[PDB]
Amino acid sequence: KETPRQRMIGILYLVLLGLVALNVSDSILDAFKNLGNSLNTSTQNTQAGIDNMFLAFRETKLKENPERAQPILQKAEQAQALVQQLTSKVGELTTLLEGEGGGLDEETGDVKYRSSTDISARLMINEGRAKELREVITKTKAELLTLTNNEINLTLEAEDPAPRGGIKKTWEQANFGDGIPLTAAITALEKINADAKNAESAVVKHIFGKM
Amino acid sequence: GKKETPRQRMIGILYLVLLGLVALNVSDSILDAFKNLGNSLNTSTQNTQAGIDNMFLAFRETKLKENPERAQPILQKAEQAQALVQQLTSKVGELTTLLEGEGGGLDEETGDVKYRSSTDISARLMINEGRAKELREVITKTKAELLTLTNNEINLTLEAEDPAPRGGIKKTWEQANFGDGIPLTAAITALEKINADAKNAESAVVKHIFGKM
Amino acid sequence: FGINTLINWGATVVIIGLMFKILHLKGGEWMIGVGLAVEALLFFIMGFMQ
Amino acid sequence: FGINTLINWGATVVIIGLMFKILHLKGGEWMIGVGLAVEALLFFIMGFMQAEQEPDWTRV
Amino acid sequence: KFGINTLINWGATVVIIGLMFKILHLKGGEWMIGVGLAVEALLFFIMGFM
Amino acid sequence: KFKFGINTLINWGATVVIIGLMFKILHLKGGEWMIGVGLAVEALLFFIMGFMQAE
Amino acid sequence: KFGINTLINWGATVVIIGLMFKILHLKGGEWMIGVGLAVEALLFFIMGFM
Repeated sequence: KETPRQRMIGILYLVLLGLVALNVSDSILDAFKNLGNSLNTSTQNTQAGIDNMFLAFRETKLKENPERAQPILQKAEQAQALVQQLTSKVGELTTLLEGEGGGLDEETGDVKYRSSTDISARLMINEGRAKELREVITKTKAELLTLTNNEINLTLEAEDPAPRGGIKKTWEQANFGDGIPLTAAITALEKINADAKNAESAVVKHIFGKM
Repeated sequence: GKKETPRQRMIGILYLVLLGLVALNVSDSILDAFKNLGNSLNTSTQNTQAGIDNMFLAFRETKLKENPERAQPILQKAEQAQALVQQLTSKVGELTTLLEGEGGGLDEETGDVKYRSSTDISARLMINEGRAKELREVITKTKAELLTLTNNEINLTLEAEDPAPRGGIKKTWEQANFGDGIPLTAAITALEKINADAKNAESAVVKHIFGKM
Repeated sequence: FGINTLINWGATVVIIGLMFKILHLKGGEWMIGVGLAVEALLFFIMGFMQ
Repeated sequence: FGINTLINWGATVVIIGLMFKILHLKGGEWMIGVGLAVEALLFFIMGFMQAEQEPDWTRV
Repeated sequence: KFGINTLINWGATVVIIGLMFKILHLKGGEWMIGVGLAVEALLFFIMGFM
Repeated sequence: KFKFGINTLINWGATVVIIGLMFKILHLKGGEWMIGVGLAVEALLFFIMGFMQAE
Repeated sequence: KFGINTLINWGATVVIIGLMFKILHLKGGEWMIGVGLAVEALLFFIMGFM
């Protein structure tokens, strides 16, 4: 015989387990992978837009007053190169993290070990690759702002998140740190690439709009 | 005192543990990642829309002037492609504002809504009330009508298909995007992702149509 | 077939509904509701006992 | 009534909270907290009720 | 012994391992919860005939 | 006829943990503090009874 | 001596520590809830033999 509390417990523990099981989903990681794919496609579109801007400027007002356009074109190309430095750095990091991913899983759609929570923290926090990436982000944002100093680049920013629960986090510990799955880290690198391309588009548009 | 069998004793222990896991919710860093991805998607989508506007302006100012007879139907078809996706874009906007409104106000400490880690707002505002199925029907219809408008390329970005069955279960698109275990910020980011996919598909279709002539 | 039988059978419906919901089957969201409402009603009734 | 009534109506409240949580009903966000408050109360009450001395049969 | 109590304990083992798999985002998490819940529901039905 | 032991203290530690859980779910202020304190105390009390006999 | 109650209580302390690290999002929270849940599952399996 059991007390009423024991019947309550012995019936509700399975309901609670069902609630807990329902409340945790692999769809978080599927969402991270799909967001990465969408960010990559939109970045391709943004790069196409930048190329169209360059072609437009190249035979709309460059052919008329080159003595005025050559400095503008040179500044735009310099901004392109500055952003490309960060773009290549992020590409190297993405290949590094995907190589240690563990081989693409065709059943899921992305890399195996996509939910490891430790590969990214072992390759970006332990060896400090994330700190170097953050320094590159900050340096390229500052150098982009130097060419304009007028428009504001609300994309390129390695700012630390506002503290919560008394504790404080750094940008590298927030984007690639502990608890971040490998798929989330690859998505974060793709986000940094998209932010760099958006900033490049903004600065190129402003520079070409100066004349 | 009172004696309880080991069976009941560790049912009690496991019951207390399972009560704790009810308070388990997604880590703050992951929700920050979702919010940041949504912001980046929004900005890239604005860049895509600007690119589409630039394509329209270039076509209607450069290639239309010299042969307006051969170009006017092409531009009308392109505009029709631009109107099919506005049906999806405006549908996603209303769902976005619906999820923000049930969000619970823009918390100032972070950059997003309160109850951003709910996992039960979008699971009842989109599945229980069947808004995700309507959205998926609109996505499929606009994908088909963009394809049947050209049928000369792939719009693989804009496709609301179920995830492949892994582990012996078959998750639906609505359930994998807005359902159980999906925080509110993840669902708002999913709507932002759908909007980005729609703009990307519209950009591809418009570019292809203008590339006909 | 006392009140205890309905305490167990009402749990069977809840657990089968949980099975259907977890396995992403078709009609499991209704069995959870019905079984849990029956369970709440039976626990309410059983409070009126010695 | 008694103390068993409290346990069973706490079971009813917790069941209703769990049902609103699982089916994503409108109030399920805080009714789970109400059920958690009730369950804390029953843990407290059972902590008292478990302290009752069973009649020792060392006198046999 | 391997009586009726063995099933209600091994069902708990199976459903708990399924919960562990689902929390860790391992593959067969949902399917093991399903089988454990099936066993537990079938035992709840049987114990109603007591 | 009431004697308090280690089990009563376990149930009260559980009460503290569950109040912490309610505070975390309802987004009240001091939620994680009670969760952590009560869970640590509950773990310690469960560890202690390993070194005990029940008749 | 160290009977089956000792195993239950130490599995309880292990799973509770794992739960504390999982809920509060501490350093190794993710795998400790796995080890903690595996010990409870193992105990449930074990006394299925009694």
